[PDB]
Amino acid sequence: GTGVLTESNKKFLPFQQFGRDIADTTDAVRDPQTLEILDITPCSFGGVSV
Amino acid sequence: KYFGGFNFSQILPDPSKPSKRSFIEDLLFNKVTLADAGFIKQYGDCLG
Ligand SMILES: *[C@@H]1O[C@H](CO)[C@@H](O[C@@H]2O[C@H](CO)[C@@H](O[C@@H]3O[C@H](CO)[C@@H](O)[C@H](O)[C@@H]3O)[C@H](O)[C@H]2NC(C)=O)[C@H](O)[C@H]1NC(C)=O
Repeated sequence: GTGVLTESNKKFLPFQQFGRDIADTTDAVRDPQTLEILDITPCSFGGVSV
Repeated sequence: KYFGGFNFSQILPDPSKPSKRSFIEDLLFNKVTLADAGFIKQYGDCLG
């Protein structure tokens, strides 16, 4: 997926791997490497008016 | 602010507030804002 990865302060428990949100969107993930909790946020977008 | 002995102080605007609103209007807005929020239009800065 595409997004802006930034540091996270989620209090993940050791068994927990995948984060989630109100409506089935993974806003956090655990590295399959040296452990580090990381956030996921899509980059900027908007509409255009002329 | 003398009108035949009538008192309109609770509905006329007062310049002692940043929002030029009457007392009853402030009560109404406070009652409705239980779910109305005072957000900043939720810009792209929502990345906390
Ligand atoms: C028109 O009506 C308004 C209110 O409906 C009147 O204003 C009210 O005046 C009373 C007494 O002057 C205030 O009571 C006092 O308030 C102070 C606030 O510090 C308190 O320390 C005193 O112990 C006392 O309770 C009342 O607060 C005030 N209301 C408001 C909203 O300011 C006004 O006097 C009326 N017009 C005329 C010409 O009488």
